Amino acid sequence: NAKRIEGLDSNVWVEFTKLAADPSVVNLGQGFPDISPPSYVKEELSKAAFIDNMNQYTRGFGHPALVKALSCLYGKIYQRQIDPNEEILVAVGAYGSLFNSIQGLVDPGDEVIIMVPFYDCYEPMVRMAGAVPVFIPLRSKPTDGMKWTSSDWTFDPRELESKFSSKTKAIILNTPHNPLGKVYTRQELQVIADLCVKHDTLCISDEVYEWLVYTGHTHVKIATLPGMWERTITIGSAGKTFSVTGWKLGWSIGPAHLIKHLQTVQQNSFYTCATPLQAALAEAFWIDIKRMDDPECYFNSLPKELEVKRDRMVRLLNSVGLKPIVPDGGYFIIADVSSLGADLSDMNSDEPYDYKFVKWMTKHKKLTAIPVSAFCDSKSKPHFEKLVRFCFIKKDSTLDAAEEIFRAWN
Amino acid sequence: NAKRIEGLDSNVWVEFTKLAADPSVVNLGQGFPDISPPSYVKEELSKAAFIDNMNQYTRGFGHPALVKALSCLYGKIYQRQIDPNEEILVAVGAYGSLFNSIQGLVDPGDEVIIMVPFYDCYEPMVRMAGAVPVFIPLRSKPTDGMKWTSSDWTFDPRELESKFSSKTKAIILNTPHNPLGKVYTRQELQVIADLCVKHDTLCISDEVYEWLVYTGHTHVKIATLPGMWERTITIGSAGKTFSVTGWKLGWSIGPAHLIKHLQTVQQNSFYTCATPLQAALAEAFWIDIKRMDDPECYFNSLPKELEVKRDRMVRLLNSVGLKPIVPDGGYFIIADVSSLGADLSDMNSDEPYDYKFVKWMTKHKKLTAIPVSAFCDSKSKPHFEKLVRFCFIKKDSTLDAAEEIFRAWN
Repeated sequence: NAKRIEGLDSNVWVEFTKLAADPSVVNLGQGFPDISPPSYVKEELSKAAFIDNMNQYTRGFGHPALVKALSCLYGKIYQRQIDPNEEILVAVGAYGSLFNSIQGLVDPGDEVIIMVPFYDCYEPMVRMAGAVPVFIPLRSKPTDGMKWTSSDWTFDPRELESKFSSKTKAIILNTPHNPLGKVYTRQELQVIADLCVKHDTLCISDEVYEWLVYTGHTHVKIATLPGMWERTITIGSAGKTFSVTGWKLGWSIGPAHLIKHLQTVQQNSFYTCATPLQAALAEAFWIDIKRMDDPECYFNSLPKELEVKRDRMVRLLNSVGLKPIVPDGGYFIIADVSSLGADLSDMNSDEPYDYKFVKWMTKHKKLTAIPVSAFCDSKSKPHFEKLVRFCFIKKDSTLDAAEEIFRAWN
Repeated sequence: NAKRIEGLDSNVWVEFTKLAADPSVVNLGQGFPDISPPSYVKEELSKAAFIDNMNQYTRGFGHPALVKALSCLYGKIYQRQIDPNEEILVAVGAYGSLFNSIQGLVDPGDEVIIMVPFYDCYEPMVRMAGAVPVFIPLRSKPTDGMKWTSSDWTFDPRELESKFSSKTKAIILNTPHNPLGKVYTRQELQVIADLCVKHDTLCISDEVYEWLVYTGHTHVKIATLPGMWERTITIGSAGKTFSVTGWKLGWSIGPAHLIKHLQTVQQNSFYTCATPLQAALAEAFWIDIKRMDDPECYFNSLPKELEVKRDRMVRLLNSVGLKPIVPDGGYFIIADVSSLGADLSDMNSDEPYDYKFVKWMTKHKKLTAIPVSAFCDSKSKPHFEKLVRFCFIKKDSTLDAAEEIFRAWN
């Protein structure tokens, strides 16, 4: 195997799917919606499938109708003109976008800052570019009194400074955050922008859950903050925008001198994406660009729908003294499990507690989730290993089944 | 802009798509079927669209139905039990497969051998892995007196042998060849396997047009030669197979200890591929696999529709003094251009003769084509720049419109 990939062959995120394969279990694990996508997203596929051209190659950098749509959606959010051809790159997921960003922008020996826990591909994505990932964790503050929330987690600004050096090339920001659910604040974003400008680094901002933010919170885009347009790549996703995780396209959006470089990675990698998916996506974005101010719009209705289910899931969790972190955004909830009956002394690896715990819960209670340590670097895992992550972008009947389970815990 | 991508951002093909700016030209340049896809290919895409589960994530290394069908198709071909999870990987086109193969197997400073002219990604992919492309031209043999054909082009075994050394990681082999349309012979495939075996190198084999062989030729897979299974990666295409160029789905078939490395690249790049494209393809495949021996099998009915379009195209090319090279396979025809009017004083700013001619024929005849020099290392262009590539996977209307142009060529 070539050197750029030594020790990056880690899938336990296969195991977590072995686990869940047994069909009398309730899968609250991987981030797999089981609600219907919006009809008209399905309709538009079918319609693109019957148009010959749409089954043939389109533009490398993104189907013109898709980037036209994007440029006008994000145009509105940025409060500024976004240039469909030079400032957008369409890629294979947000996943490929992160890859474009890092591969196009990051060199052997460079430092990339990663806030722990992270979406798990950041790390390995950095090591493959031959760069040094540099970790700093989220830490929790005292509560309000009532609930534990996503907002109760933050970073220490001074600790953050201390991470930047002449070697820092970039920092990777994920907001809404996976797995926390944290929606960053304008104060929290301005500490990070301060340092990127102060230090002339980039920022890769992974905002695929931009629409999924709940009440009391707001998505702010660090790329809109003074000095950051020039230095930010902001990445979005079809899959999370429209609950069609299987469509795998996403977008990078930022300046031409940066999206230049992303563009060359894509050109020399896979070249182009699928045409019908993009054609149909572009229609969906249109269907939904035009009603932004209505609640019929998917950008509004979805998060309204998911908030109810978030709340139903905290309660469920609470009802066994799993200790939930009410998230501000996205569609995962994390729960401390330690106050339950530590039950695992007779499982005899040295996997972290949460792997062992999630295994136990899978065996005994018939529910799976994701151990938070999966989202952590190795020196980081012990500070996170009583934490376990559940996903709620599910249909009632699934939350029903899980309701069934939690009721009969003891 | 990362060192890995230093100058790798030239896309001469943006400029070509400029010439295929209508103003009403018959566009014979780029591999862009404008026949319709098979009707059931389209049918299954929509069926898929309406199933909710086929819009969500699937096996990262390949939709399971799909790797099942690949395994059963290619096991029929290889004469062997091919393991659908460990010997296949589904990637974003052949294009992504090559990328996988190179990134996951080639190190900085390895040498990779490439046949000129070559599908034009080969060079930048190798260069992006920091390896050194080593080139060796295809050369003409005396013709049989009657016609120029792709098999009048071959390699010198002794020249090839001398390109191997101890830095050679691999040779990239493409058959049927793009752009010659050459179907490598057993004898030629044998010389490569000898050198691979004796030198312990890999062969990455690009066989996307593998079903497009015309009368008097068979596709033989080097991976099936004694000793080549263990050293070969062999790549196929949904785009080329089903005439759906915009679906960008390809696959690598080969031994576990090689696939795992491609799997690793794929897992740290794009991860999973569109569920719905892959659901539908699987069913496209099953449909054709059950009629392999029948003339309705798309695998049989396509080459045969095409041979006729080819022979139509040779006539037309001859009609007009463009000396064509009848291809044994694939759907491009190359034509020697040298002996018309040379006619190009408007220009000769000396970028390559073929480019100037393609520009001319666009302006004055409203036919576009692709200058073969564009598939050549810089040191090779002079040997190939009177050569021009035309595409013939075209509907009758389109070839019709081509007749009117050659017919009027005079």
